[PDB]
Amino acid sequence: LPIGINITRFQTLLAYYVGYLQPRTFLL
Amino acid sequence: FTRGVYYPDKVFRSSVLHSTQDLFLPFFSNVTWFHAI
Amino acid sequence: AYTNSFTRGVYYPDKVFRSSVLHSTQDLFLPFFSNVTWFHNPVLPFNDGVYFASTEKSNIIRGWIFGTTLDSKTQSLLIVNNATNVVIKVCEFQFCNDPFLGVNCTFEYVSFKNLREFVFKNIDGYFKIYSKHTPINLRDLPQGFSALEPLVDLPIGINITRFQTLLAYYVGYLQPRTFLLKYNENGTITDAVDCALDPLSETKCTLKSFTVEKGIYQTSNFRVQPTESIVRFPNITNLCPFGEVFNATRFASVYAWNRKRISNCVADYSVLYNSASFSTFKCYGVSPTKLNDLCFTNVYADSFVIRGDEVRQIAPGQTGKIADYNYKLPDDFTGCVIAWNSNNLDSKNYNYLYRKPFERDISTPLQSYGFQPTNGVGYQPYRVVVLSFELLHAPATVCGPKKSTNLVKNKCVNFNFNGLTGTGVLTESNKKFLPFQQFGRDIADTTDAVRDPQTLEILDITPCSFGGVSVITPGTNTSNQVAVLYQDVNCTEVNVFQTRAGCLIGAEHVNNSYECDIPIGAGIC
Amino acid sequence: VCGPKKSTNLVKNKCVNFNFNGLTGTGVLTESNKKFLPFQQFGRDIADTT
Amino acid sequence: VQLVQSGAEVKKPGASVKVSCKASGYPFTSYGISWVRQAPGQGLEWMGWISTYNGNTNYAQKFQGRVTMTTDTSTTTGYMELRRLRSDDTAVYYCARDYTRGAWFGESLIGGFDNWGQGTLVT
Amino acid sequence: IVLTQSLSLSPGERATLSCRASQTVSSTSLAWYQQKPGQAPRLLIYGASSRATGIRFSGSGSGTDFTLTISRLEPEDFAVYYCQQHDTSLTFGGGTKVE
Amino acid sequence: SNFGAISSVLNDILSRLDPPEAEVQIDRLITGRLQSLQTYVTQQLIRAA
Amino acid sequence: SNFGAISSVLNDILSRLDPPEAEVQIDRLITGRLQSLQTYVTQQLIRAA
Ligand SMILES: *[C@@H]1O[C@H](CO[C@@H]2O[C@@H](C)[C@@H](O)[C@@H](O)[C@@H]2O)[C@@H](O[C@@H]2O[C@H](CO)[C@@H](O[C@@H]3O[C@H](CO[C@H]4O[C@H](CO)[C@@H](O)[C@H](O)[C@@H]4O)[C@@H](O)[C@H](O[C@H]4O[C@H](CO)[C@@H](O)[C@H](O)[C@@H]4O)[C@@H]3O)[C@H](O)[C@H]2NC(C)=O)[C@H](O)[C@H]1NC(C)=O
Ligand SMILES: *[C@@H]1O[C@H](CO)[C@@H](O)[C@H](O)[C@H]1NC(C)=O
Ligand SMILES: *[C@@H]1O[C@H](CO)[C@@H](O)[C@H](O)[C@H]1NC(C)=O
Ligand SMILES: *[C@@H]1O[C@H](CO)[C@@H](O)[C@H](O)[C@H]1NC(C)=O
Ligand SMILES: *[C@@H]1O[C@H](CO)[C@@H](O)[C@H](O)[C@H]1NC(C)=O
Ligand SMILES: *[C@@H]1O[C@H](CO)[C@@H](O)[C@H](O)[C@H]1NC(C)=O
Ligand SMILES: *[C@@H]1O[C@H](CO)[C@@H](O)[C@H](O)[C@H]1NC(C)=O
Ligand SMILES: *[C@@H]1O[C@H](CO)[C@@H](O)[C@H](O)[C@H]1NC(C)=O
Ligand SMILES: *[C@@H]1O[C@H](CO)[C@@H](O)[C@H](O)[C@H]1NC(C)=O
Ligand SMILES: *[C@@H]1O[C@H](CO)[C@@H](O)[C@H](O)[C@H]1NC(C)=O
Ligand SMILES: *[C@@H]1O[C@H](CO)[C@@H](O)[C@H](O)[C@H]1NC(C)=O
Repeated sequence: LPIGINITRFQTLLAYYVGYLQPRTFLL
Repeated sequence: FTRGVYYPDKVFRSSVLHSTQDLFLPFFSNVTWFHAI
Repeated sequence: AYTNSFTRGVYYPDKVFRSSVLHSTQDLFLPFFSNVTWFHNPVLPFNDGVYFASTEKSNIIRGWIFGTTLDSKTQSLLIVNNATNVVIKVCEFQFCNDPFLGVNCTFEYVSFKNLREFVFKNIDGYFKIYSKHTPINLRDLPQGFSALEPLVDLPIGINITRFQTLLAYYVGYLQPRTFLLKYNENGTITDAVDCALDPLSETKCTLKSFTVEKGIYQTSNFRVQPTESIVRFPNITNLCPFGEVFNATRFASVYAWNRKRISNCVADYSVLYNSASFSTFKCYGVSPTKLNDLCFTNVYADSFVIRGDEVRQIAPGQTGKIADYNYKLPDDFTGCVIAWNSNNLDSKNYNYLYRKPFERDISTPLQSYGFQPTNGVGYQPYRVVVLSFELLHAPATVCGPKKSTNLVKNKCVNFNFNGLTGTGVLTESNKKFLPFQQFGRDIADTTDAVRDPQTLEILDITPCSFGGVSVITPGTNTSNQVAVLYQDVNCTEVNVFQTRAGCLIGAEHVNNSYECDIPIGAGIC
Repeated sequence: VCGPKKSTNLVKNKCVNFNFNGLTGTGVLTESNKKFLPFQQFGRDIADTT
Repeated sequence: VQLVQSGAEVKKPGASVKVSCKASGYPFTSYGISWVRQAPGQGLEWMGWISTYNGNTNYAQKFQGRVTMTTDTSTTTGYMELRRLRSDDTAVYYCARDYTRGAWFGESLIGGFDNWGQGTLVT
Repeated sequence: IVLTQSLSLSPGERATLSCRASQTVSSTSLAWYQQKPGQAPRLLIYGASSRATGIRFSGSGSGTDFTLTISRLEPEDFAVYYCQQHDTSLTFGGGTKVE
Repeated sequence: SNFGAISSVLNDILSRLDPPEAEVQIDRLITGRLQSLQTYVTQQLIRAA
Repeated sequence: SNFGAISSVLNDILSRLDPPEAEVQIDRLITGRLQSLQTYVTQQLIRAA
């Protein structure tokens, strides 16, 4: 989506799991 | 565990070991569990 | 009527003395054994330069005319020897329908039994004349070798596309081929090798020697050339609404720029590029004239109004009130920034407000631009449209106005798939692409296979067959016969013998074994 | 229509900075035994050297 | 570029008329179709504008609820259906190529109605 | 918005036609049309002053007061001219006849 | 590898840019690729010894 | 060595220039230093032989 919108927080709407992404190297 | 991987781009590759870097979920990371009861 | 030029048409390429040396040079020379037209007043093409030769009994040929229209419309070069005086003029001449001799000007100069050879070429406005005179006793040109020397250099600055001969003679054309020229002790050219005549000449030029020793030598690289050209874009019939971006009644302020998505269309960028209404048209990751050959996954048009002095901020690597707080571009930005003066459209006007890449923060701190019709240029409003281009990586949707063609399989073609280009053979693949994948890549980062934009099929791209070319030479001391080995290719791609090392042409296969002399490889000599 | 580029006298058997038409360099000028053709202004050694 | 319309028709009050328009010489998708009415002795009235790209249609208040506009891009045509006709509607109905509003975005443009058809007379 | 328009002149004379708006206009949304008797209207001016392709004709103005002028009338200019405003919905004036 | 070029693909540079700039982007690839061949050949000659 | 750069010291380039200009000065040092390592390694391999 071409949003141009700042996202700092989010909310889940109704089990679920939340983790965070990091700029790491992977061999695929 | 080993979840967190996605296709880094939209280019077809096969029979290859490819090194990439991006915002991926680290392996064996600590993720918060939100139940639904 | 046509004749064999043999080994004539060589001239001293410059004014440099060389002796006891074999010198390799590339210039406009008559190719050896070329096809030259034999004449007994036609107008002939000049092309890249003309080889002219005449045979005489009684001075029938008097001169030449070189130029374009040759009809009092522009300047032309007239070279005529009338009885005893050679006259050279470059006036805007009116010539006869069929000029012959009986029994505004920028330059003027005034000075079978025989063969008179000439070279006429025109480089960077300078008309160069080389010649050689020699007695003959001969229906054709005599066979033999000599080089022609420079006599005249005319600084005329005139385009020559055609010429005519004024009254037997022969006309050939010069080509940019490489020759090995043999210079003797006295600085003259005594022999020559045409490096593009045959495989033995290639060997002689490669080894820089007129006499070549027995053995196998690599001289070139053979490649199968494309025979067709394939243009593949999705057959979209929707004209792309750039007019709705550039001809809009209302533009957004810079603090709150309007991002319009452009998709599912044929993007004609010739209107935007050629239009003189724009004050600037600057592209960063692409050329403004290549936009019609390319195809993008998306095009985004960011539409807004800014003050003239700040037009320079709409670029990558910039800082300033807009670049930092209102409209920021990436440093690796790909797209084109198009802008024009809107003083007669927007000015009256304080309704234009201002304060990461493509972040649009409209939280309300803001000031207005005082746009008035009587201010200076730096204070006049400008309408800015930034066209951000998403390059092919996934199926493209916004393509230029290219006419598509049919696709030819199992042949070498020059292809274009949504801006993806190269040369190769297109065949059916056994690959399974995901819905968002248009093409794949090999380890070399080259394209492995592509998805046809009109038909949902996947084709493999196989590079056109090629390999080293080696010439098998018994040694020119015994024989001028050679055999040619095309390495690692099929004989159907190139007295023919197919072996593991490649396709050997010209050598006779013999079942008897022999001690090895000139090796080919894989057990074959 | 070009101006009169000026010349100087030529000095032999000494190390000089020379300029012959469009060709320049440093070296010692001595009489040669090289039979240049009527249209040849400059000569070369094997490795493209004046 | 040329626009062509249907011939004249006569209708009784309460009847409906379907006025067709065909066009050529340009890509259809990029321009909308404007319908303009002109009763004898009167000036021009805007009736509505339809996008040939997405079907979005704007109407003048005077005709809202009475006129339905549609397009067919496969034949390069547009149609205007006028329901519940009155004697007050005797007029020439013109079809014009419209560049005053974007076919794709619906926004106002700097332009006008350049190429007009001959006008269909409906009594 | 409502437009009001407000011609007996010989060929060769300069003509001025005008229209007034009940409300101001963006200016760039002003267009002028020419309708010959028996024919559909054609676009002459758009963008207040810009000349349409294929069109002595010139437009100008601001606010609520705009004009269309012809530097020299021709026999083919004897048509009804219309003032069109399209920034906020669309409207036309009554039209001005030139003889 | 890019070697400082906008793109690792030669055809992409040629399709996107005109010669005034395309030649610059190409020269960057030529230096890098020529250097890669020189490195390869040197290693092959030493290994061959 | 500068290798054409404004400074032989990488930290002095970074403290003086923003990326759009710093990258150019750094590339000059990278080419020189990378070339130096290639020269060093080639010499070590031949000497090792
Ligand atoms: C923004 O809108 C501009 C105006 O658009 C026009 O007016 C509006 C109200 C609508 O009616 C709209 O449909 C009209 O197009 C638009 O400017 C226009 O751009 C086109 C190009 O796409 C121009 O067409 C070319 O005209 C030249 C001749 O120009 C001369 O004569 C005219 C006479 O009226 C003068 O006004 C001019 O100043 C010049 O003196 C033709 O030679 C040319 O034909 C050749 O090129 C085409 C390809 O483009 C080939 O197919 C042909 O075979 C020829 O090789 C075109 O016909 C148009 O004249 C121009 N109009 C005006 C008033 O400037 C602008 O481009 C729009 N911006 C964007 C981004 O779309
Ligand atoms: C020149 O080409 C023609 C065919 O166009 C051929 O018949 C003729 O023999 C050729 N002449 C020479 C000298 O190759
Ligand atoms: C040759 O023609 C020139 C004019 O172009 C004339 O001046 C000259 O005298 C002529 N010479 C002879 C020998 O006829
Ligand atoms: C010479 O060229 C000028 C244009 O520079 C032209 O006006 C004149 O008529 C030409 N004269 C002749 C004799 O063609
Ligand atoms: C020769 O042709 C070129 C175009 O290819 C043109 O620019 C140049 O002015 C022409 N020169 C003459 C003397 O006609
Ligand atoms: C060079 O010229 C002389 C005459 O001055 C002649 O005797 C000699 O044979 C010539 N040599 C060559 C290689 O042509
Ligand atoms: C191309 O035309 C065919 C009909 O001949 C149609 O089915 C197909 O969807 C079209 N492709 C595109 C991209 O519009
Ligand atoms: C997003 O909001 C945070 C505050 O929660 C702010 O620190 C950050 O700079 C903002 N990002 C952008 C791009 O505006
Ligand atoms: C090979 O060269 C010599 C001269 O070195 C010559 O005498 C001999 O005849 C040549 N061989 C053949 C087969 O001509
Ligand atoms: C060469 O082409 C022939 C004919 O198609 C084929 O039978 C043969 O297997 C091919 N050989 C190679 C090595 O491709
Ligand atoms: C070699 O012998 C085979 C029979 O075993 C025959 O078919 C083939 O043609 C022979 N080749 C030559 C060059 O005589």
